[PDB]
Amino acid sequence: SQVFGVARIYASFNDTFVHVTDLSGKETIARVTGGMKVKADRDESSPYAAMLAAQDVAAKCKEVGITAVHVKIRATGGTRTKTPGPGGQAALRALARSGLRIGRIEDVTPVPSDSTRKKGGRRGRRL
Amino acid sequence: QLLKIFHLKTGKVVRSMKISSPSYILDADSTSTLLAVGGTDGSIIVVDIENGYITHSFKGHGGTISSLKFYGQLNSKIWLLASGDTNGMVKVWDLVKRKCLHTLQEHTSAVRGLDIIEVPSLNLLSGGRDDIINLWDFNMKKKCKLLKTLPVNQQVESC
Amino acid sequence: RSKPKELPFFLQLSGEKVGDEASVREGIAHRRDQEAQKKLDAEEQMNKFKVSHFTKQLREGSQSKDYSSLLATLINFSPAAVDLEIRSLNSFEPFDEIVWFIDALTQGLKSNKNFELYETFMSLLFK
Amino acid sequence: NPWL
Amino acid sequence: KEQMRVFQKPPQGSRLCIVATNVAETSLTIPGVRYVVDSGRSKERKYNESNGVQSFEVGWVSKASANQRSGRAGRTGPGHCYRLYSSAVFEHDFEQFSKPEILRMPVESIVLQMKSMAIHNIINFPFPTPPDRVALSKAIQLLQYLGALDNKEMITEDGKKMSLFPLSPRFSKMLLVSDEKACLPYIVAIVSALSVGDPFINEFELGINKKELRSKFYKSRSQFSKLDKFSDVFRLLSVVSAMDYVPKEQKEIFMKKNFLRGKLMEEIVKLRKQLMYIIKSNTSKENIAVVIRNEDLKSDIPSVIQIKLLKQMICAGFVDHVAVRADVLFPDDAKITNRTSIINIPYIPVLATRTPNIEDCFVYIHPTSILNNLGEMPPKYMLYYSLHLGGNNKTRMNTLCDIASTPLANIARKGLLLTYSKPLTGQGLKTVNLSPTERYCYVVPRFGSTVDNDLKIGWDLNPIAVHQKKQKGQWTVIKFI
Amino acid sequence: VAPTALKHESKTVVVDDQGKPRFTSASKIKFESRKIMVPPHRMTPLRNSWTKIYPPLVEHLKLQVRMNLKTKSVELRTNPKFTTDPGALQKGADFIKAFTLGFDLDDSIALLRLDDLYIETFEVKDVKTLTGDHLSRAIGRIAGKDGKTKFAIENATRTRIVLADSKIHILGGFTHIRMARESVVSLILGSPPGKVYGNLRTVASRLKER
Repeated sequence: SQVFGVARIYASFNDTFVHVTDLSGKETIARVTGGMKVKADRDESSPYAAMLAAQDVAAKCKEVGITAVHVKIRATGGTRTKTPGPGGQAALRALARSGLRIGRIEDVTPVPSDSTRKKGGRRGRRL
Repeated sequence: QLLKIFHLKTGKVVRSMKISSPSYILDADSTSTLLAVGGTDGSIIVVDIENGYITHSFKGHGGTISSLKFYGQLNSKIWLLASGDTNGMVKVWDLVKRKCLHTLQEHTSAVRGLDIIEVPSLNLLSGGRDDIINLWDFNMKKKCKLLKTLPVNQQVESC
Repeated sequence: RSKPKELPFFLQLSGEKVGDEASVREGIAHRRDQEAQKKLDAEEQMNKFKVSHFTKQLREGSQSKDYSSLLATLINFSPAAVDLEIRSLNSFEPFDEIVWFIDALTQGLKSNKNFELYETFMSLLFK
Repeated sequence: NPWL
Repeated sequence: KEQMRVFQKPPQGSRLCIVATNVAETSLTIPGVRYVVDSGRSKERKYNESNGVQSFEVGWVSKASANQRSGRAGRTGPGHCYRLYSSAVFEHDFEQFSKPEILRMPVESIVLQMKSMAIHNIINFPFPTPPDRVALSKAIQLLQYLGALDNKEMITEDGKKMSLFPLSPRFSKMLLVSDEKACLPYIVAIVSALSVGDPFINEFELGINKKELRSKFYKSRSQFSKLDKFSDVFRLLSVVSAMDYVPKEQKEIFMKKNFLRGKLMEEIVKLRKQLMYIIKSNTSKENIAVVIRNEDLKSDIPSVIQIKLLKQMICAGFVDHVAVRADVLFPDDAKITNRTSIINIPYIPVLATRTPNIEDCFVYIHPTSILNNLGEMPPKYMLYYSLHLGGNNKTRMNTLCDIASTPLANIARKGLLLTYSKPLTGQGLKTVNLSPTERYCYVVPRFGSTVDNDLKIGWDLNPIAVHQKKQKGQWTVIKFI
Repeated sequence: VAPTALKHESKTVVVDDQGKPRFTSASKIKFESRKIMVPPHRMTPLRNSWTKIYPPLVEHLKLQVRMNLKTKSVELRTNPKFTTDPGALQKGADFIKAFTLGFDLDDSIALLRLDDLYIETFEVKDVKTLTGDHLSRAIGRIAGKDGKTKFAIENATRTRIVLADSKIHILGGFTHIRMARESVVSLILGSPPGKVYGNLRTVASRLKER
């Protein structure tokens, strides 16, 4: 009676992607981003944008028939920060508030055993 | 998940009630007084339109309700409700006795088309997305037999 | 003029102060409760306490067409007594008391005695 | 009974 | 559709047989009828003047009705009429002409449907068969006490529901207001007992006013006297409620033991089932789909709070029929002491015209009432069914229950029998005012005649906290605080 | 007297005059769990602070709490018969994590009280690849003498900072944490704290005006 999905959330510095899919992950059920629910580029990464996108995806999720999901949060990873930012947290909260049962939470950020050089250079970046 | 009854002549929302789960299937009897609600949780809610109260609450289906068919006539007591879910399961609920009278399973895909006609004994036409049509014959007693299965070559959205 | 001179665990904030400026920029943004409480305070008052000659003479004065006994009591009444009696005169048809009251005062003015009192009595009647 |  | 089949001609090889009510006699013409079978019995609305009960009873038709039945067989050719009664009963028991329904009605009912049609002029309305002008004027006044008509003679919300009930307005009143605290099973049982009649055989009828038998009568009455010391209405509730658990084999033994009437109680059982359906049809939302079950009729003993409320609903029907003890209104007008027996204690009706000698207005308790065997002083305010001149010594009282001061006021609040004084001022009597039209204050309610009105006999009830809102310049009461 | 005294659904139907059916009326927070593991170094704060941790969750949030010694983790379960808020379970999980990252309990309570408080996290190496003394000094810059610098940012920005070696975590509103990210990072790049202190004062005034 309980059908499970996978809510893949990607929280970047400049935007948050909320994606729900089948257990295999190949079928997309609904994809909504921070830019979807906002007017200004500066507010794409805002938690408020994430909450609206989460609410949007949740409505479609119920519409299709999926009632539970397994959340796989991740960040940019690679040569950049590994921890999901506030936006993914807000989206994760929104899904819980949406009423969809949350199956399992995991962090699947790309962690490189070895990585190429970063964009900043020797003197750094992120002034 | 809020059912709202709107009166055209009066032009206002006469009744508002809450349902258990989202319902994408709505059927109104030919006599224009009963409404059957098919939720994705397999529950069936029958509401009196003029009065606005729940008359029947049938909860037998496991899959999502995909088709609902009211059978009845003015000045008769053979009133019936036919419900088909997405599991190819069809049940003939009896309103007067408030019980499930028959259960059918031959359909494999979702049942989208239901229709009952009176045989001058009652005949049920069940059609689903499995591209077949099943003709059943039945009565108020424990008699429910399959007569014919027609391969219609087309996905049966309604029949 | 004489009347005497008179947090929740789930705290509810939103907007800029909680740092959700996107909600602010996107435009998303109790008197009856006092009125209900004022009703409660009145209700408390009646449970706090759990405990006319004028109108009688007025009927008799009309019956005998002699309000002299009535007029004597008006002068004796305290000003606080006076206003209540004038305001308590009934205001439903056929308006016997009001018609009776003016007759009593009309008799008083003929007496040419206590002129100031009878004049102010009607002002409260009209008021 | 209670009535009886 | 079924009366289309009867009018459809018969099949060949089949004789026609039609069977119907008086409608077939007169309402319609049946072609080809050569034989008519006359039972002579028809069900027509009947009003009982003595107890004021409106009912539908099967009884003999008038002689004119029987003749119209006989002429039925002779429309197409000479025919035969077979009457299931004899000439002697036709001569004696069959009235010459059927009475008009207007004469078979409560007068309060006629105005009720008349007013339910929103017709203003009742007194001067051209009836084909006018009731007495005096009879009408009382009827309007009675409904106003029942709250069916407002001060301006217009039907109220109670009134529209009141017209929908087919019963007399008095009984229909209690059934309407009784849908609170699950007190419906009890109230109808009173209505069933009152409507059908008294099932108690008294000592005087038993001729035992043998010494072992009178005690058993006393024990039986005492057994039905537990519900309330001061009420006779609930003793009727005891037998009817106790009746239902008496199984089929124990009816007669129960009845011989308790000195009750068998055929009467079985009728009451039937009226309760019928009465509930009328109430639950109008009150409930699925008016026609409701069905009565014996289980709903069955109920346990009332709680003390339920008993008090039941006293309120009974008084709601009989607000006008309420009596007061004379000493309370006129001390020393009638000498009274602890030595005087209860049956000799005077009482006064609220709407009794004040005679030069107040003794004439006095009414007294019936010996058969529970109030007789009581000993101590009786209560101040009584509710009664009616007054009976039976008993040459004094007029006697058909008591129901005892109502207190504030309950009587809240019941008469809906009716026009209760008037309110001006706001009370004094020790701890400040009038709270929220808006110019709104205020909360104490008022002493006056029940009955106005102080100016000396013709009728009103009295003042105990002061009570009350909320008032000003409407059309009138400080209408909303609810007691 | 005193000496001082004076002196069951119905299985039947009725047809209304129009012929329509009329039937009798019909007879008139799920369970979830969260698991958060506590590292060895935070448990001793967890143990001695537990007396002040379960009350808010069990009472205000109406959650069903437990800590498992065997796996060394905290357990929060939604009670279907008692729990009412759908978001309480995740909120409780959000709160206990904050303590798990190194946060004072009372600060962690803010996440239960409010809903727009989030955790920002990053490492020094993301900003700049500092090593050896360079890394060790850079940590000293952020804390400052006696930890004064960390308190300077926290008051101005209305956040809290834990300097878990090269790991930094920030709690506040989204606006608050982002500006804090700027200040701490500016220290990493080599800005002396005194200059940062001036900027911290500047942003502080803007916060008060709005």
